[PDB]
Amino acid sequence: PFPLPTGYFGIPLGLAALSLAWFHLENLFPAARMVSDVLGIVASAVWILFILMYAYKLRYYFEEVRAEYHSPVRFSFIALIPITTMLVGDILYRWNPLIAEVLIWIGTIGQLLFSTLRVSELWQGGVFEQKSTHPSFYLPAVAANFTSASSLALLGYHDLGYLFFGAGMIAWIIFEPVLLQHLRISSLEPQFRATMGIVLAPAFVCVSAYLSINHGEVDTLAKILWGYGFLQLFFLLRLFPWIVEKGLNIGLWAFSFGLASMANSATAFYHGNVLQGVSIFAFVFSNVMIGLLVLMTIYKLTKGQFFL
Amino acid sequence: PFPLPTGYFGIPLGLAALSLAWFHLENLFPAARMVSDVLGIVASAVWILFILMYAYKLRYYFEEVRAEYHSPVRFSFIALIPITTMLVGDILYRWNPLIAEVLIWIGTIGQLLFSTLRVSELWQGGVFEQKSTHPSFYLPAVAANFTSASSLALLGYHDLGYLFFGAGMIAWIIFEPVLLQHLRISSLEPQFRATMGIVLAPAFVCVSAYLSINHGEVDTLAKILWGYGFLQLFFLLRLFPWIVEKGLNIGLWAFSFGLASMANSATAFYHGNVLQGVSIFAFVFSNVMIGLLVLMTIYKLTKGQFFL
Amino acid sequence: PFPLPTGYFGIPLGLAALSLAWFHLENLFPAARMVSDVLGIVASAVWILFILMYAYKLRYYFEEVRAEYHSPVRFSFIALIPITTMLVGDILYRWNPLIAEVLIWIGTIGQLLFSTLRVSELWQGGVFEQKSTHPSFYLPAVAANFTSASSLALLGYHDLGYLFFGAGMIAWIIFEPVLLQHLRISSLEPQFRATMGIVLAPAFVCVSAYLSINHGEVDTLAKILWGYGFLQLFFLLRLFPWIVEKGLNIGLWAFSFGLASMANSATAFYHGNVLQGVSIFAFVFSNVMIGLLVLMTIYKLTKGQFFL
Repeated sequence: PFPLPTGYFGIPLGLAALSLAWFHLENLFPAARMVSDVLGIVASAVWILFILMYAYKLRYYFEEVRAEYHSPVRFSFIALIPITTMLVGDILYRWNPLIAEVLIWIGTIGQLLFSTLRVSELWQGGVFEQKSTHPSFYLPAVAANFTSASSLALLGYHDLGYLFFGAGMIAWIIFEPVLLQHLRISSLEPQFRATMGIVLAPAFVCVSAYLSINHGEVDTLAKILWGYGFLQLFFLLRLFPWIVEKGLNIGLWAFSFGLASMANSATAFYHGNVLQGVSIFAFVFSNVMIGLLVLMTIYKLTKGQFFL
Repeated sequence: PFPLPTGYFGIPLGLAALSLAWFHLENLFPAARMVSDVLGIVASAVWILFILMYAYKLRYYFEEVRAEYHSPVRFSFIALIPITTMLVGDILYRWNPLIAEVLIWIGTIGQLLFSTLRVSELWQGGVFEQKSTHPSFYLPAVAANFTSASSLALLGYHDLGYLFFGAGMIAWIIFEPVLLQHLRISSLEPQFRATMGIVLAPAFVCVSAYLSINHGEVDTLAKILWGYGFLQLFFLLRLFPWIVEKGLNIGLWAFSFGLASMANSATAFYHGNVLQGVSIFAFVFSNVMIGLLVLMTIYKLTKGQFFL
Repeated sequence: PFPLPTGYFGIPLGLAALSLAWFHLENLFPAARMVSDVLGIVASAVWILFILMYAYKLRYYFEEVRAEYHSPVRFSFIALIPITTMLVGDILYRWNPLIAEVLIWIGTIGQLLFSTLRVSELWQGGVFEQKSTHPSFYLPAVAANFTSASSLALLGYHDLGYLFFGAGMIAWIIFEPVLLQHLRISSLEPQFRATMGIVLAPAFVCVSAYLSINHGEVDTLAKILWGYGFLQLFFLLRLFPWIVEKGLNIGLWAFSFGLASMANSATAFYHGNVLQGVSIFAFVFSNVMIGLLVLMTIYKLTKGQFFL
């Protein structure tokens, strides 16, 4: 069993996203920039390591890669590989814009090709099942598009950013209804319950991407997106004891992405002087939660129960 | 069986909402203000009575309250208790702003807490069933958020109003697909058919809330919301003979809310000189329908077919 | 069995829509106007012929008309009759505005009445089944509303156009979730697979209607709509070998509508200097695909495989 679960790519993801959030506090709080760099740096480091390990998985464990790619539920986790890359590229845009652009384009093309080749195959049916409607399905169809849009906007391709952001947003709106209906009816097996954190991502990631493409302007759409994001955040906070029914696990990093985005957009909402108190609370809460996740990850690594 | 069905809270609700609509005609038609007050007054009175009776239900019929709260379908009707309260507070804002603000905040906190504790609990699964997808589910997740947004906007907290309005709008867009699919597939049981009126509420209530948050400015979003609201209104008018297949009943008050909002937004569309003829038609039709509902309720009360 | 399958109305539709697209290149490429006229003319002619045939079907094959109207899946194809009419009227607006207005109003009233009488009937349940969720359901509830909105905007009733466009857009985003879930779960029978082309229509048609109601202004909404439309175009391009698994057929004209709109909106995006390269690519691709469809139709007609 390849010691590298694909979902672990959420570790370099949530950190990387969080780094970007701190990057938006460069002017207001100088130390923030330093902090961001640290996150960025470590995130990049971790990402690179995972990529290497994943490369190994492809060379000597290709049967597992094929099995997960053809699976109707696990394939979505592969979408973490391009997403993180884009985010990592975004980080590297602060030092080497050329390498950042190359990574962003590679990740965008990769995620678009993956979604076209796999998310579109599900329409053929016969492999996807009503029990395969999971939050992780957001990653290829929703999260990847938002990440591509934000990364392209950071490069300056604002129109292409609008295109990718709209694709991701409408895909989110089109998938979430059936996902929530499935959760209400059948809910989710305990071992996938951690992935419920992904349900938090679309509402916030979206606005973050939006706030990255429209030059950080706070308008009605961003406020609406925060409305729904906070609704989902309260819903998941209520369910958190149920999510960890069998105890804490690395899968909780599924939350981090959304939480990270909740920080990112918060910075914008602080810059635009729109709900400054709520923005401060969201930023502090996201940082605290991601710090607790990092501490839990360090404890798991120390105890030796991090790799499967 | 406590003589007080929770759905009866739609009576003080539909009137109260309608009152607010008339309050928007104070400048254009002085007598309108007087009419609004009457509605407001009576609505408030009715609400208070029901609250008292509901308190009785809590003190001496707590088993029924627990049963309805734990039910996957009836719990939604409890959301009428905060909603109505908020609306009543809105009315009181024309006389005592402080009491109105206190009531609005109490109702907003109550509905948010109820949605967090219960609507998010359905994601645990095992109690919600495919046959429990009813229009009444709009009340906790959709109607409550729109009412809170409108009330907060009336108080002046416009940004928090956008947050709540967006939460409600996205929740509506996310729940309506599965609800309409269930209605198409499985025929709603006759005794629940009256609740089909709630399907009319989100399309109009939404825009009303929007028109209360953006200072009554008529833009593309409001026109789109009326587009879908009129589509649903025609759809339900076609189905009305089927909705009352087994005869008229107090449950038809489920329509009133939406109809009331149909009047409210209409006033704004009349002020903005956008579709003045359609605005007049919508206002007159909603007022006539609510008047017929009031006459039917009076007839039921006189005939002793109002209370269980 | 009547010789003109209702779905064949997509032939005069797809051409007609395409004609409108070319009509937007009158100022930039004079020959374009001529080309548009040609298409318009032929489209109109074809439409008229089909109308006559359908009249015949009503006079001497009313049993088949009743069967298709009462069917939960085939009824949607009847919605092509008003839609096409409206489009034909649009074409005639370049020569005789009065006849164009009469046709547009007749088509709008007809499609609205049809959707009210039938699409709202499905809510009763017992006739619509989970296996009856097909892309063709877009035609009465979504495509008709967008076509009516665009036609009314062309006449100058921009507010009524906004109403119809919003109705269509909200119906689209409320139906597509369950449709895509059904496609993922239960697939689609091969003889209906061609109708999956309709899945391409709403993302593009929508924006086209929008770009026809807002005077061709390119804003965030249109770019988002293209984002989703291009996502769907890629998804369907990937599936095209599977869509024609049993071979090419006239049903592929289901694509043309969407493709036609993809050209139409493209012209607007070219005028607004927004993604000019992508606009040119989309226009050329739509024209090439519709030309291939026309060639295939001519080949089928010559070989005698066109009429059933």
